[PDB]
Amino acid sequence: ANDVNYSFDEAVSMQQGKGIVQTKEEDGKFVEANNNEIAKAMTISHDMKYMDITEKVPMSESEVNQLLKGKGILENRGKVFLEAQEKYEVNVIYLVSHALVATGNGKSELAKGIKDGKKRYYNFFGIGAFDSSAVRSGKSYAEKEQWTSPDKAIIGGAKFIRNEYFENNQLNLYQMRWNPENPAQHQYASDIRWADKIAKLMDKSYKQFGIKKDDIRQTYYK
Ligand SMILES: CC(=O)N[C@@H]1[C@@H](O[C@H](C)C(=O)O)[C@H](O[C@@H]2O[C@H](CO)[C@@H](O)[C@H](O)[C@H]2NC(C)=O)[C@@H](CO)O[C@H]1O
Ligand SMILES: [Cl-]
Ligand SMILES: [Cl-]
Ligand SMILES: [Cl-]
Ligand SMILES: [Cl-]
Ligand SMILES: [Cl-]
Ligand SMILES: [Cl-]
Ligand SMILES: [Cl-]
Ligand SMILES: [Cl-]
Ligand SMILES: [Cl-]
Ligand SMILES: [Cl-]
Ligand SMILES: [Cl-]
Ligand SMILES: [Cl-]
Ligand SMILES: [Cl-]
Ligand SMILES: [Cl-]
Repeated sequence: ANDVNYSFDEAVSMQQGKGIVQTKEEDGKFVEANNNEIAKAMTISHDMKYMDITEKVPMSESEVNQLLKGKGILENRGKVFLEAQEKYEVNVIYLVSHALVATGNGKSELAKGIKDGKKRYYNFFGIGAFDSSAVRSGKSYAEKEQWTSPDKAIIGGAKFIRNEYFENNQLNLYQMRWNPENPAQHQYASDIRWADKIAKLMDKSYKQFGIKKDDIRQTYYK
């Protein structure tokens, strides 16, 4: 179980490698992050981003629906978020928080899906290519997996996170974002503050319901 493979400096050089997309929000839009910004963002500073999200939390449907109140297309879908938690062993507070970041609090125009013929495809976790061209050409994960409803996008997103990240030993946000076992490969997002945004919402929800934190991992680099 020895997944500590690289020094921090080695990992930084890899994250700064040729063509690797690393972005930051500036003047209201996303721009490429510079080398210093990338390095700063990946620095370990001790802690929601380091918490194991493969452990479930005791949240009832009513509690999850409280989190989802006023969240657009996600409102009143707490039953299904909990279906996903139990089927796939995925922390439901994490799952909600991720969906809220990825969909603009459930209110973005993209969160309402992409039409293709008689069907509409939904994607609430930023998974794969998700625009009209990718849906038309058929080179969209959401279309491939037939996420033809919001509920199917909630379940399927969870299934994807479990099967592709959690089963790959990327068990916390930091690992999902920066894959320290194999730096610069298989990273969930280009936004250098992706983990911080999800972690902030998670912490608020933990403190709202009095939830206890699961295991926090400290060490990633030689
Ligand atoms: C969840 C997702 O789709 N995230 C995008 C991410 O893809 C990850 C790795 C995934 O499919 O789970 C994507 O990362 C690149 O993906 C291409 C394959 O499409 C790879 O060839 C690259 O090596 C990946 N790069 C890294 C650094 O992992 C990124 C690209 O910016 O976008 C994420 O939204
Ligand atoms: Cl480059
Ligand atoms: Cl990339
Ligand atoms: Cl309930
Ligand atoms: Cl929008
Ligand atoms: Cl995302
Ligand atoms: Cl895709
Ligand atoms: Cl992609
Ligand atoms: Cl639905
Ligand atoms: Cl990759
Ligand atoms: Cl990997
Ligand atoms: Cl981070
Ligand atoms: Cl506090
Ligand atoms: Cl608890
Ligand atoms: Cl470390």
